[PDB]
This record gives sequence, structure tokens and C-alpha cells, in this order.
Amino acid sequence: VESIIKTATDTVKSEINAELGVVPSLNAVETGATSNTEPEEAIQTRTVINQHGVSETLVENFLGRAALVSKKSFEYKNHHKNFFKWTINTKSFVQLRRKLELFTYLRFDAEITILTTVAVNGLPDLTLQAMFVPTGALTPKEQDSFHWQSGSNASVFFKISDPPARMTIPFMCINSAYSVFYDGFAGFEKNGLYGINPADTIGNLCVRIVNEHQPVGFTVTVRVYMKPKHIKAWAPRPPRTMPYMSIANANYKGRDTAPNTLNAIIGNRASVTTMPHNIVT
Amino acid sequence: VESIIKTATDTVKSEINAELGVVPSLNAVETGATSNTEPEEAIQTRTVINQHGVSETLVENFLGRAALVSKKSFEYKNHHKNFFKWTINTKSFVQLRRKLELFTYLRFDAEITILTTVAVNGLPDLTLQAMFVPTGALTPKEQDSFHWQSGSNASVFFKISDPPARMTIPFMCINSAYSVFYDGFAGFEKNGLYGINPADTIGNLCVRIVNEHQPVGFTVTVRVYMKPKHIKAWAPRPPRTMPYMSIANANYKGRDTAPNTLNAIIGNRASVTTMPHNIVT
Amino acid sequence: NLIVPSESSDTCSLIGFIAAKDDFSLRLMRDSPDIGQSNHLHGAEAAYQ
Amino acid sequence: SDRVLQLKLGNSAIVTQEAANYCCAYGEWPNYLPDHEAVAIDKPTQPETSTDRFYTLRSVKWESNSTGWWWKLPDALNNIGMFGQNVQYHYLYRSGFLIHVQCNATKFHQGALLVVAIPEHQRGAHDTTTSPGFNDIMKGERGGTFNHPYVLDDGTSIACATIFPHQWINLRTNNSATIVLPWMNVAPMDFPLRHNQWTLAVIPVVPLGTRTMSSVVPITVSIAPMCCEFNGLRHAIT
Amino acid sequence: SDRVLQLKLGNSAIVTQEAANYCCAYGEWPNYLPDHEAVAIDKPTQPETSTDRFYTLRSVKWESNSTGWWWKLPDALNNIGMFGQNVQYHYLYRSGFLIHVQCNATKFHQGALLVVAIPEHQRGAHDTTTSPGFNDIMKGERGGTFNHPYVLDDGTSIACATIFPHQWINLRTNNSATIVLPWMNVAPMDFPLRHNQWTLAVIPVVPLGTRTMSSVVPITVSIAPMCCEFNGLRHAIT
Amino acid sequence: SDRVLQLKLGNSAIVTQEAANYCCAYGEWPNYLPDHEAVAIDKPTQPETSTDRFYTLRSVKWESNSTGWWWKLPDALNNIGMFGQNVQYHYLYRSGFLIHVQCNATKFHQGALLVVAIPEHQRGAHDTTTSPGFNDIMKGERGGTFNHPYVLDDGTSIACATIFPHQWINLRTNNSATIVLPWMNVAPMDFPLRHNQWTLAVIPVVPLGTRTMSSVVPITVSIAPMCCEFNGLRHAIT
Amino acid sequence: SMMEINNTDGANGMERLRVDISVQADLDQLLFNIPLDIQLDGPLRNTLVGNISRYYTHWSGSLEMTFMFCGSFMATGKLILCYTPPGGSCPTTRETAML
Amino acid sequence: INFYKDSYAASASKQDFSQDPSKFTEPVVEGLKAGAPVL
Amino acid sequence: INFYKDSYAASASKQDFSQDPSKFTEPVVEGLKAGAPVL
Ligand SMILES: CCCCCCCCCC(=O)O
Ligand SMILES: CCCCCCCCCC(=O)O
Repeated sequence: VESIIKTATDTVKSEINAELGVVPSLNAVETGATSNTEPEEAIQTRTVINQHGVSETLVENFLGRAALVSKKSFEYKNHHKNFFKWTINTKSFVQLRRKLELFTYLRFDAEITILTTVAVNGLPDLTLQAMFVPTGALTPKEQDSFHWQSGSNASVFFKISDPPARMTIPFMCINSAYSVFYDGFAGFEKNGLYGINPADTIGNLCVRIVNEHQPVGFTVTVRVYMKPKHIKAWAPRPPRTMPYMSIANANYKGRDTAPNTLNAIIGNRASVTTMPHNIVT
Repeated sequence: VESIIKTATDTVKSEINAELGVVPSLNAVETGATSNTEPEEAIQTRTVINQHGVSETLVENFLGRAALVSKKSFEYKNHHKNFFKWTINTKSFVQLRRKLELFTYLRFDAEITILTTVAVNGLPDLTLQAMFVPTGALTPKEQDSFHWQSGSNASVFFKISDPPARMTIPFMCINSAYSVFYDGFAGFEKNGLYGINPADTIGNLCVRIVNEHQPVGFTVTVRVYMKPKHIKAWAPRPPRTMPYMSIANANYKGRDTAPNTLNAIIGNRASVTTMPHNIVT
Repeated sequence: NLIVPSESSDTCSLIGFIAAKDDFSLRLMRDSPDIGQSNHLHGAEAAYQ
Repeated sequence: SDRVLQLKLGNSAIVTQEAANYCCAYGEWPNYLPDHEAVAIDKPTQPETSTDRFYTLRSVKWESNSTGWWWKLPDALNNIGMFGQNVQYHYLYRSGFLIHVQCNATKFHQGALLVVAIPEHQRGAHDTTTSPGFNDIMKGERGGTFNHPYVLDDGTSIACATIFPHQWINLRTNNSATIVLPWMNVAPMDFPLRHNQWTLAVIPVVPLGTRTMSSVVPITVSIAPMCCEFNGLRHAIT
Repeated sequence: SDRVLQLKLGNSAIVTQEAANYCCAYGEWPNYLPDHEAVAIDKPTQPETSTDRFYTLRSVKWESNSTGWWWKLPDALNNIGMFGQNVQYHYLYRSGFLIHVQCNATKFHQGALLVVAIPEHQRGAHDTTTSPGFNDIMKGERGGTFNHPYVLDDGTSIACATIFPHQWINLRTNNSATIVLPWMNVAPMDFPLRHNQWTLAVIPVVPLGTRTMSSVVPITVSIAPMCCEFNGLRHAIT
Repeated sequence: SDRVLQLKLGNSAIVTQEAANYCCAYGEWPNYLPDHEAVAIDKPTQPETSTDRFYTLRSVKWESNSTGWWWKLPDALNNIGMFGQNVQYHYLYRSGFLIHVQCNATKFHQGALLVVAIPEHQRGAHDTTTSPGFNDIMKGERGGTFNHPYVLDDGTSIACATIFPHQWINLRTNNSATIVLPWMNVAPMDFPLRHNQWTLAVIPVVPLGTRTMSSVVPITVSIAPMCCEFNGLRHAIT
Repeated sequence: SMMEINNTDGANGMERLRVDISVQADLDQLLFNIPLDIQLDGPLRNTLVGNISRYYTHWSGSLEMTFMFCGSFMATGKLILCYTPPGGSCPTTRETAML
Repeated sequence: INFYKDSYAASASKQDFSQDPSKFTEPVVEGLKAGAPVL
Repeated sequence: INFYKDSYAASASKQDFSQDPSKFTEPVVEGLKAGAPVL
């Protein structure tokens, strides 16, 4: 059943059919199988050598794009006091979230790109430090605490004048793949969080401005992008239709009016015999 | 008939001719063919080994130049509010337009270069984002809308202090070549636009300043250049003579006075026996 | 015509399905118009606390 | 030929004379954990016939205004028979499942049920930011009911639910649905009391209807664990 | 030898005793769509003789102050004979064209017509920014007239129009022009009612003149579609 | 095996799950005109898919007192689709026909229709010496009705009509009849507007009856010309 | 996946995923039509093919629509489903659609 | 060419053209023949 | 050398020296001989 597919399938010419006991256009949806009726069996076709490629839909390409996963603005001045901590998650920005949620399980390495911008409340070319604090490790409490010495944690130092910082985080789940969805509880007691697999816990990204404060204040914004690569995906799923409500669950409400309202996903038309964008000549 | 030509053709010496039934200098323009009279048949020639190259006129080189296709200035300040949207087209700047219009069909990949400049109303080294929004996709409504998260759209982030941003857009027409000219209507009804092939619809280029506004305002200008490459061209055409009037059509009016007036393309001379720059000794 | 006996319901339903065949192909990736956000999702900001 | 079927496991057997072939989730079949994928090092217990057999749950009634039903696995069976005992006495479990949904009526009735096995069906709550609680998820043998089947109670859609292993019970055509489920997880084994690999959903997309004598029309679910393995023996968390 | 010519297609034939060889646009010849360039998968209809034949349009009069005439293809034939019927009943069409322009006078008349086949002749409007409308472009069998032939009604020039497939009818030399046109488009087939692949232009660069008895001097156009193919059958958009 | 059938021609297809095999008139099958039987010397047009496809006519209602219906060929199709256009633009035509008559009811209904294809069915008028007129014979797509089915409206008898190619639609047994008709004439081709090779007759020998809920029971006719050929091209006699 | 053909006011939730057909009193009756809009909202938008295709801009290939009749076993009938290539107005009579 | 010592640092792998749609389109135990009645 | 994975990203291709002017200069069905009268 498995095979290498590089282009869309060709079409073979077909002739008239009038065979007893043969009804290719009839099917039984109840079996759970999709119709296997071929164009050649439904109508008379010509031969077509199809050269259309299928590489742009490879999962690696579909998910292989750097998408915004974190955006944080804070004030850089004499006092988030010149630094912040972000509990890593891929559920805050809807474009990336919806795409990842088209799958049940995903295994991939993640390229992380960090873009920094500044505005005066000229622009100083500041040095920032982004430290990866794994689960169970202590997070910094001040712009200058000892934690920043980063003896074991991985830290990256970059300047606002340099290109965005970049590094790859390996597939680090304690399982063979990340659980995009998790129908279970994170603990042995009954009060644990539902829908959050502990196994997919990355940790915290701690970012600070290394420079001591200047005589005036600035607004610094840090944007983090993630691009999955070396991807393997399993069990595709129904796409999200209702607007997202929380980063911690799949709770839903729906838009106030169609489209995508809980009562009607598709916008209404006058009747089942009404053609919306009918060509009038 | 087809052959590899690397240099201009050589000339062969020729002798006196006095042959009945042979008249190489006579032709019949009515057939639609261009005269096939050779220099050797018109006059007595010497032998010349011509080493003149013909590579500078290769279509790839003729069209292979980065030309301005878009120029947009906007105010960067506290409020085009710090961003703009440009419906892509190659008909706004006449130098590039006239050259592309020397052909009926063109197939090529396009190298895009983006140059940014700023002026105070010192200069801040801002970060900009240029997002390619394909047909049917939603365009940003604010400098900070969710659209900029660019989960699938291709976006490029660049600084004013870096060299101009650059990337290549592939030949993306739904046909085998772009229609430089289109003698038809874009829709099934009769009110559609004439002369605009839907197939050649690229989309929108959305550009914003990523930085939040500064205490003072600046004027930012973005220039986009396009250079076609891997070019194939078909059916050359009469060059444009009348000044262009619109980016949406080939409408014409002509200059107020020659040259290039609707009534006279070439400037007048006193008479058909008057030699304009006659050498007076 | 739809023809049924007295004890069968006289109004019946059809369910229509659609799918692409293997001669299908898609190009030029773009962001989908089917999802969007105008505010932070609940808990997003708390991830920084 | 593909309308009649007999399933036999352990001391249990089931026959149907109106089947529609049967589904093997993702084209797979259950199997024991191989040495090259194993993690837990203690010798597992493989009870075979005492656990790999059909367990029939209490039936539900298909009513004119029903929204649908669901049962999570292994939760629905965690307290039934020897499968339930092994689950309570062991920290780890692994198994596939053979599902058989039953529903018959008359040639004068109409109705269509989508019978789908959803992997990791993480439920969402309606119109609130508070996540579903333990009692909203763990219903046990009784199973639960859909609040908004149209979006699968998770903000997506039942329209696209066919992407998951499934069959339909269209009264006019068949009276049973059968789905074979292999172990589905990112780990070779799991703790059975806090995570459900699969969710069996039965939803009436086309409501039950007729003009003949009204009768209670039940829907019954029979599930047989397959290739059961248990590790991490201790006392029962009964 | 290259002054006499007979063209025969279907049940139609034309002879000329004063031709000037004949033009094969870009050195090509019409042909049916090969399997390696095809896109539409339905079996096409190839009517052959019922559509691949000469259709003669209404004549026009060459006057002392004429500016020129034009006919767009396939529009000019979209409502003529079986070619017209196939065009109306099918979403897609494909074909080449054999064009024969006719004009005779006496050995005492003078005049020269440029007969050129222009691919994608996108018209421009004069002295306005508003684009030409549907009725300015789709003239059908009657064809149109040039407003400013000097710039080909598109802001370019007739002087350089010779870069396109063409012939001339110089009264003193010949009385007909013949041009064979292959399918010319960026797609293998097209919707015939909203796009014209070619535009036949006939322009008097040298006006008609004489000192002998005045007579009406007509110009007649005969066009034969070649290798016609149609796909996407449905009802007529008559 | 001989109860299910799918017919596919051009862009059209039909399936039936209650057929009764199918009839090939006189054991023949349609075919194009061979060179050794041809008369007209002009190259014919063979449109294939644009004409050789199923055309469904307006349905008729089977009532308790119906006498029967008839449709003459090619008249019934002479103004439908591309078959109709080719017929109007050409003096000569030739083709076979694939006929499919449809009629379903319930397992509580009874009735039997004789579906017969009669070659040269020359109608007679009742109780008068005046021959039937043009409008009594040429009904077009609407077809006609039998006045005295008992004698086939021609003074003979329906009892012996089984000598012609036929099938029956006996509600209790099947819901469709299929008959393949080859070219039937004494000439290789014919003028389609003044002569009908075949007449399709559908007659209720056993009336429609039931004691269950009354519903409109239609009879529908679908006809697909086969191996169409046309000669003698000219203008349309539309 | 299921097309939301009954996307009309008055149809709520799953009622929008099924098209009800009734015993007719007249002949050759039109039952319903389906807008083939994928970019614009319509019955095909929230389907597997529709959702995934909308992450792209260009498409090519054949589509297949399958309909399952969910009436009772004793119900019979014959329907005609037609696909009309572009160019004109949507057909409203069987005689036209049938072409 | 990946110049880093850890293979997970390498660029993307866009060369896996293997497919098996049948695990989603035909997960039925008994293969369904072309024109033969599915039931 | 193109280091990108997509071939369309490569530098220009200025090596196609093939020509056939005759498709524009002599599109006549019958070849015109050197000095022989064209008509
Ligand atoms: C920014 C670091 C990302 C690390 C990988 C996170 C994978 C999350 C998968 C999911 O559950 O949707
Ligand atoms: C700046 C993006 C350019 C994409 C290619 C545009 C080709 C236009 C060809 C034309 O019609 O003249």
C-alpha cells in the first residue's frame, strides 16, 4: 500500500461501459472507507500525463515555517524589572496552534529565532541574555541574581544590532513524540490539570537586558519564533472551527454571528436551492 | 533553421555578377517575409572574419536587471499608520514596463530586493517586516494585528542598517507563462475588468515597521526592485510610443507636441529632401 | 420520486461527503482565513507570571 | 459475504448478519510489546483469555432528540472483570481493543449513527475558560453524552471526524459497526487510571424516525481488550 | 507557382490566382492537444469537418478615408455554424485558424493593406483613463474599426506591427493574403467567450486610389478553424 | 449479478440495483458505417462524447387509468443538446440508441409495464379513413399517448408486440428496463426530420395498484445516441 | 468528510449537515444545489479538503462527492446529480442540468 | 552540509515522498474491488 | 553553485545561444531561394 509519490496521478483514457454486475459508482459509506470510484469509471476520460508536483504539501514543508510563539514587551529603566520569564508553550498564537492541532502526535526538532526591538519612552545597542531554564531548575528573581551565571543552563547573548539570535532545541520529550492533545490528567491525585501532558514540559525561557539601566527609560519587545524540522506526524484531526478561548484547554464559545458560530459554522444562504454567487449574464 | 549563434556572421568576398534570371536584390514584401538579399549579392564584398559577440542581447541579459517596481513613503510615528499594503504589479514604473511589454508571454523567476531609507521630520536602526500575502489571504489592518504572526505566509525581517533584503519568488503563474498582454475579461459576467488576466495575480506585499513608535516622527521610504531570471520569452511586439496613462490599461493620448504625439511619433523636418544634421564644410 | 409506504417516514435525509482524488495538487502556502485572534487568549499573559 | 461476521475471543463470541465489513484503525492490528520497544524491565503478565474477551456495557436508548454518547478507554472497563482487576493491581497496562456497536430496528425505521474511535479526545468545556474537571471526564462504564456534537465538544467539527477510524450504522443498511483498535500512544505502556488512549463516540447525525409502532430502540456497546499486558505489580487502587 | 493556391477544408474550398505564397505564423502549423500537455481530463470531442471549414464573414467596403478593420478570434465565429454551437455548449475550446483575406480591383487601382494576425491584441482607449468596456471589445462577426491605426489603437505603432505574422495585399501585385495560425495561448485550452487568442487586423497603409471608373471595392474575410477540440460539455450559453 | 448495472457514455452514467439483465435488439450492437455500405461520399463528422451520451426527457405520471406512452426516435431528441444541433445542421444522420426506462415504487405496489422498441411503428388513426397528420406523429421530447394500446394504435395487437425487442418493468421484480438499439433502416443513413427509425412504447398491461399511502409514481426515460455520424452539412433547419 | 449543504437560517448544528428530501407531488423537481466555493464561505469550506486547501492558493485535480441515503429500507427512489462546468447561470430545470 | 556535531542541528529533510493514503481512506479488513458491489 | 534546495533560487542562466530568426523573418511556407524571383 505504501509507495513513493512525486507527482499527481495520471489519467488513462476510458471507453463506454455497459457491464452487468459492475457498478463502480455505487459505494457503501457505512464501511468507513472513502469512495474508490475513479474518474475513468464515472465518465469517459482522455489520457493525461500529469506532471503536477506534490512537494509543497509534504508535512515537513507544511509545518516547516518559523511562526510567532511568544511576544513580550517590558520597560528597560531604573526600577517586569529589566527581565522576564516565559513558561514555554505553543498555544498562545492561533495560526501556529491551529496547524499543530491538525495532528495528534508530533516529533520534531525546533529552530528558535529571537527578534528584539526597542523604542524610547537615539536607540541604544543593548546586549540581552536568553537563558533556557529546564524543569526543576531555579529561575532568576532579579536582573542581577546569581542565576544568570548560567554554569550549566544554556544561555545565548546577543545584541540588538546583530541579526536575530538562533539555535535549535532538539526533540526533547520523554516519550517518542509530543502529545498535541492529551485526554488525561497530569497527576496521581484527582485535582490535577486536564489536557496537559507533563511529558511535554519544556521549561522556562528567561530573558534579561544585560546592560545596567540608562538615565532614561525604553520599551523593549522580544519576539520568539519557532520552526519545526525533521518532522514526523501521526493521526490527523478535524480542524479547529470555534475561536480559541484559553491556552490551557480546548474550551469553546463560537463567534456571536456566523460564520463559525456554535450553532452554524458556515454562513447562511437563503435556501438549499439558492446559489450565492450565481453568474448573471 | 534553429542553430547556435555566438558571434555575428562573417562576410565572404564576392565577385562581379551578370546573370540572367537571377535578381537577388528584388523581393516581394507582400509575402510577409523580410528581404533575404545578402551584402555579398548587393555589392562586391571582401572576406571578414567577424568576432563580434552577441551575448549582451540574450533575452536573459536584456531583461535580467533589477528595476524599480514599487516606491512608498509613509510616516513612522504615534498615529498609512506605520505600515502599508501594496497590491503587486509591474505596470507602475515605465522603464521596466516598456521592456516587459516588448513580449507577449514571459516565464521567469523573480529576484526581489527591498531597500529602505529614513529621514527625521540621528537615524534609528529600525526593524521592518515584509510579509507576502497570497490571493485570498487576509491582509493586516493594524501595525500590530495578529496577521503579522505569519504562521504560513512568508515574511522577511530586516534592519535598515543591513544590506537590502533579498529573496526569489518562483515563476508562480497558474499557466505555463505570464500574459504580459491579455485580450480578455477576468470574469464570467460582462462587467469584469478588461486586459487583466486573473492567472497572473500575485497578491499583496505588506510592510510594517516592527518597532513601536518613537517620541518623534520619521519618514520611511521602501523601494522594491525586481529582476527576472531563468527567462523564456515569446512573440515580440511593437514598442510603446505614446506615454503611459494608467497601470490598468494601454490607454493613450500622446505628448502635446512631437515627438511621440498621437499625430506624429517622429519629430518633423522641413521636407522629405531636408537633411537635419547635414555636414557643412 | 421518493416513494415510501405508510409506516416509513415520508421525509428522508441524505448526507453528502466530498474528498479529493489522487490526481490532486496544492501550491503556494498562505495563512488560513479560518482562524484569528484580536486579544490575548486566557492564560497567555499568566505564562509570564 | 462481508455482511455476516463472527468475532470470538476468550469465552465470548458475537455474530451479526448485517455488518458492513469492518475497520482496522489505520490499517493496523493489535500486538504484544516487542523487546526493542520495551521500557519497563519487569516480566509482564499476559493473562490472555481472562482479559482479552468481550465486555458488554449497559445499553443506552436512542431517542428522537439524542445528541450522542461516548465512552473512554480504558476508563470504561477499569472496573469490569479481570481486566479491571489487573488494571487496579498494576501501575502499567497496554492493550488494543475490538469494538462492536449494536443497534437494530425495523425496515420502516430510518437513522444514521456515526461510530468513531477518537485518539486522545481531549474534551473542551462550553462558554467558560475553566478546564473540564475530573468528574466531567471520568464517567466509567456509564460513559457520557455530547453537549454539542456538532463541534465534537472540543471546538472542532463532527463533519471532519471521518478522518478518524470509523463506520456508520445506517438502519436501512446495517445493524452493527466493528472497529479494531491497536495500542495508540507515544509510550509503550501507560498508567490506566489517568489517561485514556481512545474515546468511542456514537452520534446520531440523522435522527431516529418512523411512522410505525414506537418501540424503545437501544444502542449497545461490547468491547474486547486485545493482547493485554500489565507491569508494575503492587496493591489494588480499588 | 507561388501565385496560385487552393485551400480545401471540410466541404469548403478557395482558390486564388494572385497570391503571394502564404504565411505560417512563427513557422508553426495547427495540431491537436497531445497527452503530455493536456490538463482537462474528460474525453474531448473533435468534430473535424463540421467545424474545421471556411466561414465567410460579411464584407466591408474599402473607402478613400478608411482607417482599417479588425476581427477578434474566436469571438467573430462564436455564433456561426457548428463551430459556434460547440463553443456555446462547451466550457473549453482549442483550435488553430486558417485566414484568407480577399480584395481585388483593376490594374488601374493602387492601394496597400497590411494584413496582420496579432496575438493578445489588448486594445487601449483614447484620451481617458477608463479601460475599454465589453461592447468596445466584443464585436462578433461584424468586427470593429481602428480609431488610430497609426498606433494600433494600443499606444504602440503600426510601423513595427510587421513583427507579427502578416502579409500585404498590394493591389498591383496580389489580390489575397493567407495566414495559418496555430493555437496561441499560455494554457492548453480556454473559455471561448471571454478571451480572444488572435486579432485579425486589415489596415490600408496606402489608400485606395484610381482615375478610372469608381466602383465599390470590398474586402472579404474567410476563416477556417483548424484541429478543433472541445471539453467541459453542458448546456448552451446561447 | 444481472440485477445491478452501470451504463456510462460520455460525461453521463446511470446505475440500477434492480435490473433484469438487458436487451440487445436482435442480438446486435451499434457500430459506425463501414466503407462497403456507405453511400454519401463526404467525410462524416463523428462528434462522439458530445452526442453519444444520456439525455433524460421529462417524466410522465403513472396513473390508475393510464393507457401508455410513446416517444419516437430521433424526433424526441432532435432538439436536445449537441445531438439536436448536429441533426439540425446536417441533412443526414445515423446512430444507435441505448434506452433506459426507470420506474420505482414500494414493495406494497403492483404493476407491470411493457417496454418495447418498435421499428417503423407506423400509426393508424381510429374510426376514419383520413391518415394521421404531422402533429399527430411528431410530438418531440414530450412524446405521445396511446389511444387504444390493445391494438398498438395500428390495428394489430399488443399481445404479440413481444416479437419486438423488449423488457418489462414488473414492480415486484425490477425498477428499470434497458434496451440497446442498433441502426435500423433500409438505407445506411437518413434525413432525421421526416422519418423515425424506432418508437419506444411503455404500456401498463397490469395497472398500478396498492393499499398503502398514495404517492405520485413517475416513469422516466433516458436515451443515449450511440456511434453518431452526420453528413451533408449546411445551415440549420432550426 | 461531510458537506454543510443545509447552511440555512432555521437549521441548527447537525441539522445543517443533512439534506431532507420529501415525497413530491410534481415531476422533475429540483431538490438542492451546492455552491462549489472553497475560497468563499459555503458547504465545502469546513471539510478536510476545504480546510487544508485553504492553507494554499492554487489547486488542481478531481473532486468526488458521495451521498448516502439515510431513509428507511422500504423507501425507494432515483435521483440525478449533475456537475455543470462554468460559463453560465446555475441550471434550475432537470432538462438543462442533465446536459 | 551540517557543520555542527549534533545531527538534530541539520537543515530540514524535505525528501520523504512515501505515502499510504489507504490507512485513512480504506482501513477496511477486506479490500474493496473496483466495480464490484462493496456490500 | 546554488546552495539552496530549490533550483529556481539559482543565479541567472546566460548560456542559451540558440536562435531561429526565420520564425519571424521568413514564416513563409515555401522557402525563398537566394537570387530566384520570389514571385
Ligand atoms: C519553543 C520551544 C518549543 C518546544 C517544542 C514544543 C512542542 C509542543 C507540542 C504541542 O504540544 O503542541
Ligand atoms: C514583484 C513580483 C513580480 C511577480 C511576477 C510578475 C509578472 C508580471 C508579468 C506581467 O504581466 O507583466
